[PDB]
Amino acid sequence: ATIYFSSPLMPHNKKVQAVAGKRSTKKGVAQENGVKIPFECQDGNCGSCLVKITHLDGERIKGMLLTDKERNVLKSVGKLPKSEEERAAVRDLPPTYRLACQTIVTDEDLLVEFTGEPGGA
Amino acid sequence: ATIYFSSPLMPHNKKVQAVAGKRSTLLGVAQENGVKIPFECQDGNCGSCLVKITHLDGERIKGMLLTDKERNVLKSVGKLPKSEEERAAVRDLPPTYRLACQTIVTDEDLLVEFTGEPGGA
Amino acid sequence: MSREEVESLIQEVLEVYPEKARKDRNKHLAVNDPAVTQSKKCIISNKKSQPGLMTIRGCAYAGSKGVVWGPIKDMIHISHGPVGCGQYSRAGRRNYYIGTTGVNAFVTMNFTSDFQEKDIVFGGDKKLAKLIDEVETLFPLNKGISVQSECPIGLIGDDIESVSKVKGAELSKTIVPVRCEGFRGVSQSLGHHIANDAVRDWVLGKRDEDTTFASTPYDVAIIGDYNIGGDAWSSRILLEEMGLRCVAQWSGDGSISEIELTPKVKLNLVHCYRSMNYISRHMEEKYGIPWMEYNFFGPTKTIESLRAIAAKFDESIQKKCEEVIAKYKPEWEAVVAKYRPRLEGKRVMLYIGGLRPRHVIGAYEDLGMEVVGTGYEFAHNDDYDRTMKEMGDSTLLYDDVTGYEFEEFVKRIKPDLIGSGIKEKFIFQKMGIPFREMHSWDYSGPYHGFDGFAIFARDMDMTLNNPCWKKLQAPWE
Amino acid sequence: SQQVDKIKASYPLFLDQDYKDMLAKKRDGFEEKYPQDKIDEVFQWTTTKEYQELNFQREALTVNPAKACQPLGAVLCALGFEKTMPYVHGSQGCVAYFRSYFNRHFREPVSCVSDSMTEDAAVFGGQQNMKDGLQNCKATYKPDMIAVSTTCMAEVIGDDLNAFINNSKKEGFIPDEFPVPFAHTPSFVGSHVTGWDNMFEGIARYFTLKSMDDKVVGSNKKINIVPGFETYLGNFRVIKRMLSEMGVGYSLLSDPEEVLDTPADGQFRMYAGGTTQEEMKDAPNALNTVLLQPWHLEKTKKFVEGTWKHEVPKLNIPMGLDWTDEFLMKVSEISGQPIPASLTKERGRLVDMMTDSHTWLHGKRFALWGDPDFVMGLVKFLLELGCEPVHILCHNGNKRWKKAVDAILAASPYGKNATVYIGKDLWHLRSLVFTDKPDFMIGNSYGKFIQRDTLHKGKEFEVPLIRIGFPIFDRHHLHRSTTLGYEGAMQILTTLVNSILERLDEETRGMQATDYNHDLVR
Amino acid sequence: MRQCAIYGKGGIGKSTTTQNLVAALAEMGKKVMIVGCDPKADSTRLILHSKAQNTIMEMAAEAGTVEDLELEDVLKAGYGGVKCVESGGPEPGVGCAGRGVITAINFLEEEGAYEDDLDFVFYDVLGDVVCGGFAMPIRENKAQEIYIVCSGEMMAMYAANNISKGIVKYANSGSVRLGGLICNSRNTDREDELIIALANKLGTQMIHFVPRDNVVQRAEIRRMTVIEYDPKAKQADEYRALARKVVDNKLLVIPNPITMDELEELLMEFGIME
Amino acid sequence: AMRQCAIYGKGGIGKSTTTQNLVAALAEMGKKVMIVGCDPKADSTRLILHSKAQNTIMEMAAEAGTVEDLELEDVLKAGYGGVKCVESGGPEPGVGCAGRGVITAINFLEEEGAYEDDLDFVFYDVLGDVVCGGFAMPIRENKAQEIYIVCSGEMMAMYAANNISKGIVKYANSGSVRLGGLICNSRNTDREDELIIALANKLGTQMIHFVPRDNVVQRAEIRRMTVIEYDPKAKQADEYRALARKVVDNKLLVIPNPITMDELEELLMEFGIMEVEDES
Ligand SMILES: Nc1ncnc2c1ncn2[C@@H]1O[C@H](COP(=O)(O)OP(=O)(O)O)[C@@H](O)[C@H]1O
Ligand SMILES: Nc1ncnc2c1ncn2[C@@H]1O[C@H](COP(=O)(O)OP(=O)(O)O)[C@@H](O)[C@H]1O
Ligand code: ICS
Ligand code: CLF
Ligand code: SF4
Ligand code: FES
Ligand code: FES
Ligand SMILES: [Fe+3]
Ligand SMILES: [Mg+2]
Ligand SMILES: [Mg+2]
Repeated sequence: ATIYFSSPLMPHNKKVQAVAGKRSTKKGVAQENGVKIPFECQDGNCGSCLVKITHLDGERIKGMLLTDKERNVLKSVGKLPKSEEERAAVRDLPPTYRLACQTIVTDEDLLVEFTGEPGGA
Repeated sequence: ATIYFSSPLMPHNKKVQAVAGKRSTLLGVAQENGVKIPFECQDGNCGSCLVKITHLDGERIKGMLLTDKERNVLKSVGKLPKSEEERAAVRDLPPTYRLACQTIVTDEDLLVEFTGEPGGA
Repeated sequence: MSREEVESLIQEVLEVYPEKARKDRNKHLAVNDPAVTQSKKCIISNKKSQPGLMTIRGCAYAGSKGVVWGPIKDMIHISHGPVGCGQYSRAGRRNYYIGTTGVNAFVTMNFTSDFQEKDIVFGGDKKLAKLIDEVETLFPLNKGISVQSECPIGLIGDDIESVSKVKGAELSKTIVPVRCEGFRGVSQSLGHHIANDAVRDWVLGKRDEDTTFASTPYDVAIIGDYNIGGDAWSSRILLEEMGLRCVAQWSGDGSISEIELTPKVKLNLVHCYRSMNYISRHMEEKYGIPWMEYNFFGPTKTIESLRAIAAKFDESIQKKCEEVIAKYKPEWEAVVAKYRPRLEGKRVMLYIGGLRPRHVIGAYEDLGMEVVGTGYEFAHNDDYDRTMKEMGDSTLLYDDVTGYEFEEFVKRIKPDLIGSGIKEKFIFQKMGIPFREMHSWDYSGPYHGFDGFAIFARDMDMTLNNPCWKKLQAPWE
Repeated sequence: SQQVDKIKASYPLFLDQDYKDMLAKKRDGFEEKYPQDKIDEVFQWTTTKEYQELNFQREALTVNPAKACQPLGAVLCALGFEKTMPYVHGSQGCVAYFRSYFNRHFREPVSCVSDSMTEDAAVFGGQQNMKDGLQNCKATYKPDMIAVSTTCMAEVIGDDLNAFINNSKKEGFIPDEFPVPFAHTPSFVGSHVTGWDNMFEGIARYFTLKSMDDKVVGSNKKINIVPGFETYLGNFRVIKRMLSEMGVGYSLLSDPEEVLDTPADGQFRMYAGGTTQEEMKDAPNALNTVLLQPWHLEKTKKFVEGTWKHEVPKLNIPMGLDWTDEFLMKVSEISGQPIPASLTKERGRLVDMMTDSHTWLHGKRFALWGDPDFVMGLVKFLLELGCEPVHILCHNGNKRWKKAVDAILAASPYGKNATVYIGKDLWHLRSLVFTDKPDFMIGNSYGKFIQRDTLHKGKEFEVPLIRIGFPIFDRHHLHRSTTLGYEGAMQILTTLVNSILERLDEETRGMQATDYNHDLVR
Repeated sequence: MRQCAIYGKGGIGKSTTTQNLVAALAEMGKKVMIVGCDPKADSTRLILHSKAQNTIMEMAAEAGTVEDLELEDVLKAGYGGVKCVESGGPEPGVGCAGRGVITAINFLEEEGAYEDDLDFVFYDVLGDVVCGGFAMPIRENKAQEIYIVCSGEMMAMYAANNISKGIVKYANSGSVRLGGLICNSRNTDREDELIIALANKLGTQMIHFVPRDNVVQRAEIRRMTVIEYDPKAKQADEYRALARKVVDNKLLVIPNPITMDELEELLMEFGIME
Repeated sequence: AMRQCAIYGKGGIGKSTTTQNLVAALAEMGKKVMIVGCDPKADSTRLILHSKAQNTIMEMAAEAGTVEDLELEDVLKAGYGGVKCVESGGPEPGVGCAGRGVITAINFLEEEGAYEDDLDFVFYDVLGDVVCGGFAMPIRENKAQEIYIVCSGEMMAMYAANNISKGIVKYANSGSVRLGGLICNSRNTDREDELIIALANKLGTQMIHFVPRDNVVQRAEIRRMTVIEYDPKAKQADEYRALARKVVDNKLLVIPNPITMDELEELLMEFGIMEVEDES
């Protein structure tokens, strides 16, 4: 899995190679490579680790489970539209915005964008 | 070279492999792969092939030459800030917005975004 | 003096051109004002040359193969394409190296693909792989291969990157593809940039996961010194006498292992900003290695640079620096005492592509000479930012000067000496004006350090005060 | 450390003890150099015969070639016409390299321009470059004619010169009557001599194709001379002198000897002498046309035979005794002028020198490389001197040339040892001179390294180089030498015999060891 | 240094109304300049008297590029006070048609043609669609005041609604505001009070109501403004009245867009549409 | 040696006036210190540069292309003996995070290398009203080693002090951020000196010098200068110096003990600020 991190705080986009499916989440991949996504909780209830995910290989999109905990947090920061909530419930396809501490790396190429601010602006 | 094409007109982002430095430009790679960037001239003056290019591997950004014809068209479309013009003139670093018919593929990973509209909104 | 005279001279020189050429060339000629900090409003640089005006610029292939990659001695450099490009650049630049040519060093050799018509029509990738195989059996002691591409390589659409990857994986060899086609870029500067990018992307990050190298708090790396006539060796002896350890040399007398050992080094000493600022910035951003620009042209600049370098270490290095300065003081004092009275007051015009016009101004001023004209074929606006302070008021500044422009400027100004390349030497010698080659040092040198300052003073006195310059006119005429 | 009274340049300053210690420390610490014994073993391996079979086997890698590309010859040909600017359509690096090359060989200014084609022209072609460059050059340097060549970039692009120049004239960039001859000179075909041939044919066709109606062969009672790619001014001078002493009207077409040798008198002359446009226009009126270097003038021969209706004689290069005799005989037959007594006396003097130097020359082994006509003339002269050319190399020779040279070597007992190599470079020649040691090499400055290599094996394996050909960079003013004619033959003879004598003097100079043969009289 | 823009559907006399307006302002000691943003370059012919002013886009392509273009070659003062620039546009189907306006407006700032002697700057901008370089005055805050030239016909009122919608979008970003409505009359009934009804519902004001005349037809052949031809004409005084209210207009409002039915209901009551 | 400090508190209590006066005292003892204004309104460098509201990094990065193109000298000015001054600024109200400027400015200072070796103190003045966002970033990313909370006798300022101590203890394990003390700025209210002493004892920290109010502060502010320079011989000048000596001599950096809202109410009635409260 190839992950491209992107942020206005980062002078250059960083490209990393990651192992898919690890129990350590995208939060794990970011922390080994020194990517400063704000992580301000250990229970997954804040919105601080909100990131925007783009699947660069649009054909190789993997079905996943949107956990009820992540779904409610994404709604608490106004980052889960109703159409994307229905797509996850019916088609099991990931939404545009994810929580990095709750996102499992899949075997594809991803672009991860964050602003350095917690979810909810 | 890996190129990721992205557009709201495209249901899925398309990933292609391209040979770097070909006489055929980004317009060649797009046309061979069925990516519908609007091409409306053969002299490189219309500006309809405007695309937004993101270097995903920020460490692997290659120095290039911004020709006077592409530069002037980008000003006429308005997609050339004064800082990017100075960056290209002094550091030979590509601007964010490019003309696909005049863009030479380099040995890196690129994200190419277009709206299906000609340059100049 | 005579700033208005200089402006009028520029105006009357520009009259021969058509409207487009005149309008563009007006932006590239200036009268120096040392109070200016931003050159770009005053003068323009790094633009395309006007067609059919006899520019002195080269191509990106010259800036990459001939400048950056060529001096590396234990690597084999392949001129991919037709034969001319490799033939004309063979051993034309004096980058000094220690080795046995053809066995473990290959600097003065010409390896080429020698493209024919069928290569152009069908491609040269299979030929490239076969050539790589042939090189390894013929030269088993080479420590790496670089493929410098010429114009048809990019013009016909060959994939040298994939060939390099496959062959390097197969043979466990470092194969660096350089897309330095001559039509890319307006001058050699983009060749410098492309070569630096190739170094960064295929060479620099190889000894990243190893730590077997035993480092030292006094570790430095010389960056952008190509050992022209032995300059880098004089600079190295001056640095080592100061108490530092020089790990790398880019790229005169340079080795691939020295390039790979540059991440370990504590400090980067960059002699040429134009050709190797890119890799210095990359190393600073990645490995945290600071870098600084120094000048070893003439005693004043040499002492200033030595003190500035010593200021970056502890007090023992400063004491050793004072020791070195005290040791070398009488030598250059004697050199000045011998040669300054012969050279005092003479006026010199310069035209070298980047850094060096500004770099040698101090050495000339150390002998009582003054630089009326300074000029660059390929420098960017930052180089002009750096050179405006070092040039006197109301002096001429030129960028990408044409042959006609330079001839007219020299005719009006009438300097006592001109320093430029081989393509102007015989033009200005037939005009009765002494000329020194400022690229190759006229097959002399080195000019760096005090040892080089002695030779520089001797050479300037030799050429300027030569009897043949009074024999130019026939007695009956 | 320097002494102000005796200042030392790089040699021998870097032989000082401190510099030696510095270099040793650098090599030991950071270079990771191979063991010296390993380097010596690999060098000795490169000397041997199994290495020569590997070196001969290669079909792709070229190491140290002995040829240049076509636009160099095109520029040299264009320089031989009066008030003409060579113009190369393509990238500027080509022109910079051409000018540097010719500046280093001739030590003279070389004027040439490009249209500086870049990525813009790489994508959209270079027509605007052509228009702007033609107008700019005509306005700035004021030539009477502009001769257009092409680089490899233009040929791959497929930019065509005729349409570009016609559009330049039609759109008012240059006057419609301004002469702009052109030629296509791809660097991936042939070599520099091919470019010379292409440029000459382009100019001749430009000036003598649309008016053949009023041309009568022999009406001006002159003979056209086409020298070809020539880098010796003495050759132009000797051809002119030999034809002038014979009372023969002649027209030297594309002679650059004036612009390549201009006086230093306080002013710079961009143009000097050259073939006039009137001489080119009147060329088909000549009795005949002779080609001094036939083996790289083939398209020119086709044009002259099929358009000017000239019966071009089958002559070799006027090198040596026999071929100079044949050239003078053909000129006498064509022009109806007898050979004067001065030429007979000069030939007798050459024969006198040959008989005087014959004892040293007899049986010397020579390895030589160069352009086809020059190489074959040199081989012929070596055969006439009793010398043995054992290694004959021509990187830009074809199979017909090889057949002709083999036929030449067959008609003499001194060519039994001789073998002919085509398409081989100077690494092949290094292998040849290692495994089959000759007495001397004859070639350009690039052979100086081969000598170096031989000296590394030992003094008894050293093969000295003799500098005849192009380019010569490490010696001064050798471009004023004459290779053609009796004068050229005697200059070559003097060089050869004195090189042999100098080598013998160096070998027999050791006191009480070899100086019993250090003879005053030789 | 007030800069205004004339926006409206093509064929509603906007180019002539801007030129007669400009001619009306030149006499009263005011130096103004007209910038023609309409693709067809007929917006300065009555001032310059020229057959067809060479556009910036036209002469930039022939001279290589816009850098090789001189201001004295693009800016002609056919009338001494009045300055006329024609932006021009690309050929149909070749890129965005409004990109000629971006090049010309940027070129004029670069050369400083807005310096020290301009009282009014007028932009005659295509109003059929507001996008690309045509929306550039409103988007870039180039024209603070906007006047819409409309008509009794439904498409003109629809065009006026669209421009107001675009002004609202850029109200926060820029000072640009609707300055008023200009009603150009075709010989139909119940027009002036119809557009007054439109303005009253937009929160803006009517400025004037220029009626159709035959004096303008005589001026067309002359390639001259009515003011310079016949300053005693009833239309020529009408244009002075419209000009004088433009200078002395003070209220500039953020418009209120009008829906499809509400615009439609205005047409049905007046009988313009059944 | 690179002693990084931060000053927190409610908006409008006097953080900027206390910080600039403290910093002016430190330079008087020959200490090279730097002020980084992390307050959105960006007025924490008025009395050091004397000019005006200092140009912020947000404004300079916006007028230029981006942050890396912006110059270090352009935003980091020298005043009052060269004490370096920088202002983070903030984004447009209602757009993004109001603390985004703090995240941007600290990253720019680190990348350039403005944290040079010969600096003794670095002070951050940050609005403490909300802890979250870029205002918590100095605590979260270990930017500030010690924190001093300006507090008054008001209920809000006391509540804000408890909120900031809650932030410190959350990030105490991951970094060296600790509580240095509390500064009591006087509104001249009765029985506030002991109230802030009591709160500091409840929190488990000391109390830094208490600052009585006076109109000499406004006198130096209308001329745009620190009180210590405007009068060096005033008692407030020595009082600001006394606060600075205790800051340098401070060594009790503790992990606070945040108290419950009802405890704040109970401790307010015992000093007469809050009237005793009965549910019925
Ligand atoms: N005030 C007016 N009175 C009478 N006729 C007018 C008036 N204004 C414009 N016209 C006519 O309306 C037509 C539209 O003119 P023009 O401005 O060129 O079109 P557009 O509004 O599309 O630019 C012109 O032919 C002109 O004769
Ligand atoms: N020590 C003091 N004595 C008297 N007034 C003060 C003192 N410190 C600050 N002030 C006043 O309090 C007001 C607000 O203080 P300020 O420093 O702006 O608060 P903030 O902490 O929000 O920056 C200022 O107008 C100032 O005059
Ligand atoms: S590399 Fe460059 S043209 Fe920096 S291409 Fe050129 S041996 Fe010059 S002014 Mo020849 S940027 Fe070196 C140069 Fe300077 S070859 Fe030498 S002298 S200091
Ligand atoms: S700009 Fe540079 S030096 Fe020029 S070709 Fe291009 S890479 Fe090379 Fe070599 S072969 Fe001859 S000289 Fe050229 S025309 Fe074809
Ligand atoms: S994190 Fe705090 S400062 Fe940022 S937007 Fe949310 S409430 Fe505002
Ligand atoms: S760190 Fe709190 S939800 Fe991820
Ligand atoms: S297709 Fe017209 S500018 Fe690229
Ligand atoms: Fe000469
Ligand atoms: Mg109109
Ligand atoms: Mg404040």
